[PDB]
Amino acid sequence: KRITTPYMTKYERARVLGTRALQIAMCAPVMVELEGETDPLLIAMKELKARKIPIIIRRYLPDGSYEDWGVDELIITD
Amino acid sequence: GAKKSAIGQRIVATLPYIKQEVPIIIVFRALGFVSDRDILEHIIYDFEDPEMMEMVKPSLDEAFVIQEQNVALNFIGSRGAKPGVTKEKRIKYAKEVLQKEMLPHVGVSDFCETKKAYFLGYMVHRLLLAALGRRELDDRDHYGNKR
Amino acid sequence: DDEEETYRLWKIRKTIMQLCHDRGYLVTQDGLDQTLEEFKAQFGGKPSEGRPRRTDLTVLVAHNDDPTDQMFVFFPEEPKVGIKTIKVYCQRMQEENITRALIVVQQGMTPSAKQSLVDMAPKYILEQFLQQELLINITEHELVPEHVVMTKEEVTELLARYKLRENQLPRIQAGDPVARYFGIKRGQVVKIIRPSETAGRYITYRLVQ
Amino acid sequence: KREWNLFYQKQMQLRDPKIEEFVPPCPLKEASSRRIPRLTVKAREHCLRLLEEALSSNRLRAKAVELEHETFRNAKVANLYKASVLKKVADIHRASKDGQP
Amino acid sequence: ESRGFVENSYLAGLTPTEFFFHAMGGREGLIDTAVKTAETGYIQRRLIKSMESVMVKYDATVRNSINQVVQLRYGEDGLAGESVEFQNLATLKPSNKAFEKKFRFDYTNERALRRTLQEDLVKDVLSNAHIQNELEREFERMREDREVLRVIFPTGDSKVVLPCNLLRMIWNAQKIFHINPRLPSDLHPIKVVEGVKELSKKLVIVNGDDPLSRQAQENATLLFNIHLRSTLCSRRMAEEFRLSGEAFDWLLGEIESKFNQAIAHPGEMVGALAAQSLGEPATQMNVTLGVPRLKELINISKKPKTPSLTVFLLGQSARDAERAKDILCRLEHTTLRKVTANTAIYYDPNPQSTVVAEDQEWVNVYYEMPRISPWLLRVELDRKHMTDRKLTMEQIAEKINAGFGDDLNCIFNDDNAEKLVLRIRIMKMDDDVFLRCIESNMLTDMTLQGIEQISKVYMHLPQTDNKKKIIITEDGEFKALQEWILETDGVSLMRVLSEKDVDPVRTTSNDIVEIFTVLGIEAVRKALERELYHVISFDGSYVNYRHLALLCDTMTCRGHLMAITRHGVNRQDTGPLMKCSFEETVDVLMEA
DNA sequence: ACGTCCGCCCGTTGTTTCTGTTCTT
DNA sequence: AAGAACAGAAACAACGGGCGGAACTATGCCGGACGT
RNA sequence: UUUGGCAUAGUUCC
Repeated sequence: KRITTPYMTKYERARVLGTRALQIAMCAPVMVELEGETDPLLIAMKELKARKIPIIIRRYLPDGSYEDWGVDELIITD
Repeated sequence: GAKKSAIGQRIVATLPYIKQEVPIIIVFRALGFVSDRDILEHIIYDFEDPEMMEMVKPSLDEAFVIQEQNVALNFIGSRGAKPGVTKEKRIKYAKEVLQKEMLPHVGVSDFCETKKAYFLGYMVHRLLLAALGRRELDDRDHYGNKR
Repeated sequence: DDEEETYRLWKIRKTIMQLCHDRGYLVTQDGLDQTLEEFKAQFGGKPSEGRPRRTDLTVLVAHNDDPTDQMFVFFPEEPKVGIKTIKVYCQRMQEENITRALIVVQQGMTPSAKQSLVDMAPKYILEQFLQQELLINITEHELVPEHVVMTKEEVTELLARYKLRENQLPRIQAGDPVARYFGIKRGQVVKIIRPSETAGRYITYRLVQ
Repeated sequence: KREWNLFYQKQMQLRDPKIEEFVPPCPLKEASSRRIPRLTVKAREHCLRLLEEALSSNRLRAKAVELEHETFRNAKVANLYKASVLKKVADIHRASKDGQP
Repeated sequence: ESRGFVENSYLAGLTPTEFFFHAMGGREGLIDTAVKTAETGYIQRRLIKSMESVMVKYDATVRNSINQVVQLRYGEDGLAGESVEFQNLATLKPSNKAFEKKFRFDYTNERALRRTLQEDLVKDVLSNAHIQNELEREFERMREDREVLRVIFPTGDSKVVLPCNLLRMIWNAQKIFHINPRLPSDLHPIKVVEGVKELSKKLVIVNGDDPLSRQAQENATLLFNIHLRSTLCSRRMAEEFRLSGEAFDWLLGEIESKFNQAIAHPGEMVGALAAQSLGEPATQMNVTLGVPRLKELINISKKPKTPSLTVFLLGQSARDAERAKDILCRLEHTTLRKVTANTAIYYDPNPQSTVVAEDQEWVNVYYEMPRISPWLLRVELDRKHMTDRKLTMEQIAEKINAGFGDDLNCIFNDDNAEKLVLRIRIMKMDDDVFLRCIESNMLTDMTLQGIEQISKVYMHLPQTDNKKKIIITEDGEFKALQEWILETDGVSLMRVLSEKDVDPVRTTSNDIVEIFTVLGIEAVRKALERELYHVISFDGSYVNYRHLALLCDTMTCRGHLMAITRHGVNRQDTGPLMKCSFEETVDVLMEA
């Protein structure tokens, strides 16, 4: 039973993109076939569009509990 | 309270180098004038002004006690920068203050009382005129009042 | 004047009737709605040297959930209510087996009397209301949104639903005018229902503490 | 300040002899009643005679007693009741000057 | 010309006196520019410190750093500020007959049916009965929503701010699907009703299924659902918009998408947003308005610079000027000095031979029918002021008797004579000094009429739609009425409310502490919001209501007024490190 | 050639004052 | 019918902290006397 | 390839 919103907020999107770009720039495997791209931010955005970013977001409720949402499961608004 | 409500307004003077305020009749007596007629000659120039006379009456009602130059000087000097342990030194300090630090521009010689009394009376008279609404209060921003 | 005194007594009585109706006690429609002439006829149109003498106007009424739980509305005849007057009222309550009572004061109560009212709180509950505070009903003012006192079953359900500890709710002082109007102790939770400009309605909650 | 009321009542205690008692009678209504503050039979008969003179000058003793008893019932103390009877005598005097019955 | 009216234009030039006067005029503008800046910056800093840690949690509630609830839904509806638009409700203002004609969907005339709806649909509408029952139930729901709207919005204001622009969405649908408005459509009004009902279920602000959660969601989306039903009414769809099946489906999809996009994202710093949004207008900002008023409202003082108390009258006093002036007299303080003409203290021991020849007859009449002191206190009352307030010498005498008891004597003339005379005699402790204290007290402490601390009371007809009484006629319209409203100086709210012939509902002041101590905390919140709205909107500017609501809730969250100062900031049970950075560092750290 | 002595606002806390209670005579 | 000790609440006076944001030049000054 | 500070005055921009 998960009650938090099913959309990915702007802050979650920004942090996911930054962390994934850093991970790629630190010489890590990608989950998409780059068609000529070289910028880690561009590759991270491509992965987010493809729903292949391997991150699970841990959302802390104010009462101490938490919920784990994968990037695949969250509707990507922007 | 009842006595303050009946008195209304009183006129006091803040002499320099003195601990707190002094009623004006005390200072006038300390200058050497005893009679209310003479003090009112120094203050109210035209005696056909009953409103001015009534305005100055509560100030004279503080003269019910003090009646002499020696005791007036004692009362003035009681509140010096360093209050004395004796009385002659306090009275000498009071005379020194009234001769040296009160209105230096009028004079500092020994016989300056006859003119210091007139100028202090003029200050009180102008205060009465201001209180009666007969002259406009000054403004500090007027450039004739600057140097 | 006699007319003004009758008017003040009538207004105080009407406000107390409204207060009892809000507190859940059983006050009938005719008692709630009395015209000035009806009150004049029923209990004297002449106060000074007349039938209404700030006595016989005391109200005894039973709560809608328990006829055994009843409340008094006493009218002291003294501008400054005293320790002996409070003792007399507590004696009357003890003999009639009544737990709660209201006391409308002409001008005020001495601090000794107020402390002697506070002391017997578990034994008896008595509240002081000034004569000026009841000429109007503060609840009817348009600035005051509707207040509802919540039962301890609903408080528990609310806390469980939002997963809140009672420290985490907004607060309302026990000396608040509306809190005194509703007679609320510390630890009870009131519900505020008010219209909204951006939603159309908004329900808040306040903890009396 | 509230100190005024203490000063004032002190000065009025210092303004003692005992207050004079009421004595019963008289043509006036309820004239044996001591209930009107500072009232006496002589003050009531003086007010009734004033009302009778005004009504007779405008023109009967029943109307004079009715005006006195109404005014003694409505006024706070007998000293104000007498002043209000003299006020009603002055109003009857304006009616007679206007020629009104 | 003497007092500085420049007759010339800048092209013609200014004569020397006008030049100097113009320089004097421009100096004030330069001074105000150089002065307002620091105060505006300080106000903004205080607001930011007050609301720096208020956030939107994943619970959707609004809580501060100590997880104390400020709002159960942000902005009381749960939406984000930058996604909402101005819209009109279009079912609040119309009268009963116009409302029924515009929203009823007459299915009986059948010629309008043949003209607007298609032939295969008109037969269905005229044959079915379940369709007709649903269409009547829709209008019933709309009428109930109309009554709810009229309760929420008195004074008849249609303009409102809501997230989805339904009319522009309908226009876009018409242009996208090439709808021709001159032809009958293929949209079934039952399909319209069912589509709206199903759509309203997908617009969820409060998630849950308990009665509490369902009530919360209904309250959170009431206004928008009312607007949605009013716009997508079946008769309006059939007459005005003339949509189609696919067009209606696309419209519903777009409404869902836009509503879901216009929801506040958890993690927003709404407290800092509100601080900036309310403090940035301050740099561009007979009562006080603007920066001083904002300073007073933020740091509440018990002595406002210009306290006021607007008073509304109940009945015929509101219309007729007679009782209006009567209430004006009742509500204005007046001692004996306001009406006295002159006074004097005499020495007259003889009751008969009186020094003053005027009182002779009536003083003799008083004394002829009966110790005392020989001194006198003779006062003279000004006729103009005596007759202006509708006062009476008997009233003055009885007030004196109440104030002093029977230890005084009082004899008074009447208005018949040109000279109105009052004579007072007493029935250490010497007489002259006692009589001067009696006169002084009796002239500055008498309180003949009025309410204490109420200095001056005005009386003028309103000229604004918020200070006027607006009712609903029997035909359902809004009609504006002009009734006399008072505006006093100095505040004493409880007595004015308790006064006879004074409206106890609409009477209000502008002293926040008074509103608190008289009416509670919720009333103080509402009044504080109204005062902030007035000061902000005096300049014609607009600030979103969410920020106002957030500031007011932050100030009045803990049950007592919390001024935004060091006192209020440190009154919070927060960590010492948040307080140390604000107006007290060493003291707070050492105390902790 | 170094080393010794000499201009405005308003929240706290104090001081002082003014009534109420209870016991005793 | 009177008197005293104690205690709760309040009016006035004195005290202390608080008062915009950035940025760029320049100029004066950082203790004094002494002789064994 | 290494780092003085305190005060006062003037000026720029809202």
